[PDB]
Amino acid sequence: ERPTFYRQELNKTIWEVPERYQNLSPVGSSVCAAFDTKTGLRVAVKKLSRPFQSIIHAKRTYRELRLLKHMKHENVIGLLDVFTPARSLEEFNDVYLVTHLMGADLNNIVKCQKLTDDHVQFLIYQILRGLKYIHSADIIHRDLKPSNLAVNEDCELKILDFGLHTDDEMTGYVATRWYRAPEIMLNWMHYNQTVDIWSVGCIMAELLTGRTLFPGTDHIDQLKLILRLVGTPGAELLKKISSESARNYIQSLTQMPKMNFANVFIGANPLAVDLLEKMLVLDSDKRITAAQALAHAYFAQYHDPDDEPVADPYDQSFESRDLLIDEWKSLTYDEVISFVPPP
Ligand SMILES: C[C@H](CS(C)(=O)=O)Nc1ncc2cc(Oc3ccc(F)cc3F)c(=O)n(C)c2n1
Repeated sequence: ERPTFYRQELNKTIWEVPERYQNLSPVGSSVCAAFDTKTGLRVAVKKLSRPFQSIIHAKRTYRELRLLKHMKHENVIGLLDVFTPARSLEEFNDVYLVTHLMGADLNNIVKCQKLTDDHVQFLIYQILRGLKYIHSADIIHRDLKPSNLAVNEDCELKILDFGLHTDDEMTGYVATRWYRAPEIMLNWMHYNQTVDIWSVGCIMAELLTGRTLFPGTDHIDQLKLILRLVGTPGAELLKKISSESARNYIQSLTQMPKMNFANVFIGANPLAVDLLEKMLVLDSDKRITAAQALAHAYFAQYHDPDDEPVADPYDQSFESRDLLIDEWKSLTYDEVISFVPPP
């Protein structure tokens, strides 16, 4: 049955959460840290802003809830709890999500400086293990980056924000665009799962060197940095770019050959370099997958084929379905009500 709910103003809104959650303190984007007296765990509790203000919001709310309920994996943010203080569907208008409070994002550990090769192995291994599970369910993260990768004190890693930016926040000299596969940055085509492997490659590079790999001052500048490294596209890839405007623009660019990665990442483990060359491939059909990357020699100390699970089938037929706000709300309510907390 329904626990007692208390109220509290925190992020300029009043948070009505069950009594078990105490010592709520804001931590950013809205999310609060709290202590779960019921489990003894420190938790992150997320309140969604106007979940059913439009069709899009209602759908996105349902999407998020659906994604987090499905995901059960060490390297993927999992749901400890979801609640609403509403007793009926008629009163339903607030959704709260609960997970582990994580110590630090990847940005905070990197801190301009380099990391040891063993550290980089463990961290990239965990992202890839997470990604393989996510991808096995035909879910793409689409926005992998250091601030989306959260870590504990033993350097155990979870992926956040999978499967879920405006026009201006993607503009200029911003970490929001630096990890984006050029196909999706420039809308070249219907994009596949390997957009995420491009992001891993960006992240891995930064971990080895302590520096951003493609720190573009804008979309076009970032593209130039990318083609400098990996070379301009050949005939086969140009055909695959569906946007004619985009195809025509690349075809304006002076041809450049792929660089020597050994000479770019001086001093780095040659297995790292090799792996990097397979991730940072312009044509997305030819990029290495998370499954294949996990069997690469670079991870020989961590790789265990029987300890790298795939996800249960994910039904996302809802994605191409047009419902009314009320209908999205009703679906979301059923998912809240039916949730079963993990052991
Ligand atoms: C990396 C931060 C460091 S700290 C303690 O300084 O804030 N730790 C952390 N730990 C957990 C989260 C969880 C989130 O979103 C959630 C995602 C799912 C959920 F069920 C609940 C959530 F709060 C979410 O956006 N962020 C930014 C989180 N951040």
